[PDB]
Amino acid sequence: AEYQNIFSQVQVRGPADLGMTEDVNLANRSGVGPFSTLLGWFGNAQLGPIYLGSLGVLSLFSGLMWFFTIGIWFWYQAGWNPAVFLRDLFFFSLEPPAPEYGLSFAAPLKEGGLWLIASFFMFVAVWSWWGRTYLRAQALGMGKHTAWAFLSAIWLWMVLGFIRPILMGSWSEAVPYGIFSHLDWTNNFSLVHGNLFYNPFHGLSIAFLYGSALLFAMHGATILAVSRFGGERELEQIADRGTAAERAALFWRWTMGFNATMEGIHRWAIWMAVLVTLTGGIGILLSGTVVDNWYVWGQNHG
Amino acid sequence: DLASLAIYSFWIFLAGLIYYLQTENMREGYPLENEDGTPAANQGPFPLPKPKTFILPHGRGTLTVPGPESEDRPIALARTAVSEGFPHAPTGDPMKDGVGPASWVARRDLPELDGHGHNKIKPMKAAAGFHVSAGKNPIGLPVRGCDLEIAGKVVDIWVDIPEQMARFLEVELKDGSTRLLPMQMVKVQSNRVHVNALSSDLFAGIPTIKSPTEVTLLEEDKICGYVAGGLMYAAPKRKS
Amino acid sequence: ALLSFERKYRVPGGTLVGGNLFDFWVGPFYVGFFGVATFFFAALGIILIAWSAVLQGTWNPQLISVYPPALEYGLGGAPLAKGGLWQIITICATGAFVSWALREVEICRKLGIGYHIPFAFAFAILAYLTLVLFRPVMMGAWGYAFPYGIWTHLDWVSNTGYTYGNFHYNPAHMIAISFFFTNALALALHGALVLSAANPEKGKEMRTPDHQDTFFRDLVGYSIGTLGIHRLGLLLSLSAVFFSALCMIITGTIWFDQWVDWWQWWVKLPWWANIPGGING
Ligand code: BCL
Ligand code: BCL
Ligand code: BCL
Ligand SMILES: CC[C@H]1c2cc3[nH]c4c(c3C)C(=O)[C@H](C(=O)OC)c4c3nc(cc4[nH]c(cc(n2)[C@@H]1C)c(C(C)=O)c4C)[C@@H](C)[C@@H]3CCC(=O)OC/C=C(\C)CCC[C@@H](C)CCC[C@H](C)CCCC(C)C
Ligand SMILES: CC[C@H]1c2cc3[nH]c4c(c3C)C(=O)[C@H](C(=O)OC)c4c3nc(cc4[nH]c(cc(n2)[C@@H]1C)c(C(C)=O)c4C)[C@@H](C)[C@@H]3CCC(=O)OC/C=C(\C)CCC[C@H](C)CCC[C@H](C)CCCC(C)C
Ligand SMILES: COC(C)(C)C(=O)C/C=C(\C)CC/C=C(\C)CC/C=C(\C)CCCC/C(C)=C/CC[C@H](C)CC/C=C(\C)CCC=C(C)C
Ligand SMILES: CCCCCCCCCCCC[N+](C)(C)[O-]
Ligand SMILES: CCCCCCCCCCCC[N+](C)(C)[O-]
Ligand SMILES: [Fe+3]
Repeated sequence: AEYQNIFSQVQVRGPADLGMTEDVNLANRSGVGPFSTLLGWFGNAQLGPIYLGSLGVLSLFSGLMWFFTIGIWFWYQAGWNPAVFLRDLFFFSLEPPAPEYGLSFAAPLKEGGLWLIASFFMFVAVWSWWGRTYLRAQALGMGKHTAWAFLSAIWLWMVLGFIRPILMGSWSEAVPYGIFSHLDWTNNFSLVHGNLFYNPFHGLSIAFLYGSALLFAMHGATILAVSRFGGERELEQIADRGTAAERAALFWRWTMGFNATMEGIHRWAIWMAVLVTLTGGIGILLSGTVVDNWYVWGQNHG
Repeated sequence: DLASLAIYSFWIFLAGLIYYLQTENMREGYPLENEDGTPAANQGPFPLPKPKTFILPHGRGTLTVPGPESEDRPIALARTAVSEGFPHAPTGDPMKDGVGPASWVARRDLPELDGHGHNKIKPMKAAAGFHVSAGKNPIGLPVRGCDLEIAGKVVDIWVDIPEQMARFLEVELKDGSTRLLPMQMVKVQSNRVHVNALSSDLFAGIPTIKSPTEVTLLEEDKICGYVAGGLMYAAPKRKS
Repeated sequence: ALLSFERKYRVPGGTLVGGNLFDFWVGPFYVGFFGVATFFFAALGIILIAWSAVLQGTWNPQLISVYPPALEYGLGGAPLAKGGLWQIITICATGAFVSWALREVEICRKLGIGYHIPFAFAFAILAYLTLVLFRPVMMGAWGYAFPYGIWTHLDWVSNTGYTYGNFHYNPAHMIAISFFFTNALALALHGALVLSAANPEKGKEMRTPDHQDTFFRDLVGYSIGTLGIHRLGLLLSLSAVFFSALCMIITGTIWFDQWVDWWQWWVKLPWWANIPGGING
């Protein structure tokens, strides 16, 4: 058989690449890390360096604080027993304050306060990391696609644990930190709103999720199919169409009747994935604020 | 109600978005043509997008798309029917002529430069500090064609420096000249390198590069093109 | 009719079946023998679907629904109005799909590219076959399959799910979802990365792939690279769908109880099974 190019058949290494410099504060970048030959069989073998900076540290510190604040709670639940801790790891749960406290920041710690702390930590963690995606791009003079794409994701998360709990009048409507518990909450959230399968945003959202898989399958297999003509070198192909771009476009034109360009295909991409949580966010936001039951809504349309 | 509002709104958003998406992918190979090259009559509902201009690094100019399209090379094909929609048969050697699955595009005759302005791809001999870090080092292994005959020997690996990747094997032929072989079209074995697309007798036809320490976008295309085309056109020489 | 660079690619050959017979195009579309096959299967299937619609007495697409045979019929044939029609329609779909894949193969050859696309598609086809063929057989009636209707199919999903409790607890379902989510994440990034390089800040020069690699090491300390992310995508996708099949093929066959309950295995490991406190003690 023919070679498929899913895994490299020969690895080549050179001096650790410290990357482009542009307006980046080189003082903040780390030192190069080791090289995984493991990783090397799939993609790049070089680890690091990474850029630290102020926002990275804040993000990274709040990030751990969040995770740990949950962790101690799990331990307190486990009776500080490492055996129970392992047995019951997916059953533990840090739940929001009771509906009694409403949008109150005065819930006792064992009764919801600890959840607020953890969330506060996550909030700062996530937003700082957002600002990080933006700045990292600015400092290289790049488009801010990544930060805007990221914002979509942030939308759904914002809505789940912040905007919806606030518009409903209580934190109790938010998602608990826990493996099995956040699954249950999800399953239950649908039951209460009259089956999310009638939420047309939910349905839209699924279409874009399914689609993301469909597309990234299409794009990936295509680029591999024409990497025998240097397909993966998409920037230069955009700047100077190679046969790669041509065979790519034509295979698709001949199959289904229309086609992308190399820059084009990546717009299809960023929008198909970004629409998942965009539509998603909206479906959930209206759920319980404007629409109490999607089946009833489904019967009338109003 | 609000919900009804939102969803109706979205289906409208989505429609102009597809429209956008679609017109952006119309930046190349449009407008459409008839088999004779004259502009086709029905170009679909979508207008050509307004042109956009790319500023290429290292003072290599600009690119504006959509723009005037031209093959900028002869096509050795002849019609096989009297109506539209049928194949065009090569009028010579499709391989030698570069039509079919052997087609190449008239890319610029300059090499791809890395972020610093140095040639992206290099023979490893001239790439200070590069080495095969894993897998079988091909260098020195004979090269076998689909006809199971030896055609040459690997005498180097042309690496991609910024992505630290093996892109082509350089091969030494019986007359002492060398050719590049795309990495993606050869199977490196324990005692040989096997090339399924080309039979031993076609390796010489592989287009040559003008300078021994560089490849240009044009030469990459002519090579990849040629080797790929072997799959369909060397077929009579391939046995297994 | 042709893209400005299409003609030199439109050469004879690459057909799997039937030589030059169907080796031709119709507008942008490539026909090929399988071009014909899929058309025929697609024609037939849509017909039968309309025919089901008159027996149902509705032309409204939100209502139309073609159901499999009821469990009483097992894996035997059933009367048209009573499940036959779905069975043929299913045969026809399969015919369509497989044929569409083989045409992709034929186009692949004419263009001289790899077969990765036909390849990946076969995973979609295999997921569909899991739900209407492999699972029902193994379970023992066509009746376990999902019906062909816009909402009725969402209903099968919901009912089939809730049969084993909260389906969230199906462990291969957990894995399959992690890919779906991960893949979307990665498609989000990849797209965004290339665009931001090709469309930098106003008046600046096209960034480079070195810029792509740097932007990510700066961000998370690693970059899988331009060849990598494409290998990654193909993989996450194929995996999502692979695990999706798996979670269903096991459901109802080797596990018919509540999925949540299957986790009792973990919690009941003798080394901590009786230790008091926590959630389960
Ligand atoms: C695989 C998982 C489950 C399942 C769970 C769900 C859930 C959950 C949802 C859907 C949704 C949808 N499902 Mg389903 N669905 C299954 C199997 C199928 C089959 C199949 C033959 O196997 C198909 C064709 C569909 C098709 C569809 C669409 C009607 C809709 C949007 C999907 C999408 O965007 O995908 C991505 C693909 C693309 C963007 C490519 C283009 C796809 C177009 C839209 C295909 C439409 C075909 C349809 C109109 C019938 C044509 C058949 C005849 C030729 C006329 N499902 C199985 C049983 N399906 C969502 C919905 O909103 O519908 C109620 C939804 O919420
Ligand atoms: C019983 C369950 C209910 C149901 C209830 C819900 C609920 C409730 C919700 C969904 C949601 C979704 N559902 Mg539903 N859903 C059902 C059945 C289905 C079926 C099916 C039957 O086949 C499918 C395919 C889906 C599919 C989906 C997705 C399309 C959608 C979420 C998209 C997403 O990627 O968010 C994943 C992405 C995020 C959550 C974004 C978060 C990003 C943040 C910033 C990440 C930060 C990381 C953190 C800080 C930790 C750092 C990481 C560590 C360092 C490692 N549902 C049934 C009807 N579904 C969501 C939705 O949008 O609905 C409209 C939602 O809220
Ligand atoms: C109440 C519902 C239950 C539940 C019950 C089920 C059940 C039951 C099933 C799933 C399945 C799935 N679930 Mg679940 N699931 C729930 C909640 C979720 C949520 C969630 C957030 O809560 C998520 C993210 C998911 C996600 C998923 C996926 C892993 C998977 C669906 C995709 C798939 O299988 O592709 C597979 C892809 C295909 C079948 C598509 C095939 C397309 C074919 C080959 C071609 C189409 C051609 C078409 C006809 C073209 C038309 C012509 C026009 C020209 C376009 N589930 C809850 C707990 N879940 C399904 C699954 O795993 O299936 C195996 C499934 O059966
Ligand atoms: C558009 C929709 C999709 C999307 C897009 C998206 N997400 C994004 C982005 C984009 C475009 C980014 O740019 C941003 C990113 O930087 O990615 C590289 C991000 C991102 N999406 C993430 C996760 C994520 N996205 C998700 C979803 C999605 N993201 C959507 C499907 C999901 C889910 C639930 O499906 C998750 C879990 C992060 C990887 C990253 C945002 C990172 C962040 O905000 O960090 C804040 C805080 C920290 C620094 C916390 C660190 C704490 C950890 C140390 C604790 C855990 C330790 C653990 C035991 C370690 C071991 C792991 C082992 C595997 C080795
Ligand atoms: C494996 C990963 C994902 C994937 C990949 C994938 N899909 C693919 C490909 C690939 C690589 C293609 O090459 C091929 C394509 O050409 O894309 C443009 C395809 C494709 N995936 C499609 C759809 C699709 N893929 C899906 C899923 C996925 N595809 C995965 C998530 C889904 C869903 C539900 O998630 C859908 C709806 C098509 C757009 C296209 C294949 C087109 C095709 O087969 O044409 C032949 C058939 C016809 C013209 C119609 C036949 C009519 C039937 C005879 C009767 C109708 C019966 C049907 C069962 C009724 C169902 C009714 C519903 C309401 C339930
Ligand atoms: C090994 O043991 C130690 C102690 C060392 C450990 O560290 C182990 C730690 C683990 C056991 C930790 C385990 C952690 C998990 C199981 C976490 C799981 C988390 C999820 C499943 C989360 C799902 C969903 C979360 C959502 C949607 C959160 C949303 C958050 C927000 C939008 C934030 C909103 C902000 C709030 C309410 C406060 C705002 C206040 C202001 C003043 C602005
Ligand atoms: C990126 C463009 C592709 C978008 C796909 C649009 C078709 C999805 C159809 C979903 C059917 C939905 N709905 C609203 C009735 O639930
Ligand atoms: C949900 C995905 C739907 C894809 C949107 C359909 C776009 C069709 C574009 C046809 C272009 C016609 N043309 C110019 C190539 O002849
Ligand atoms: Fe790409």
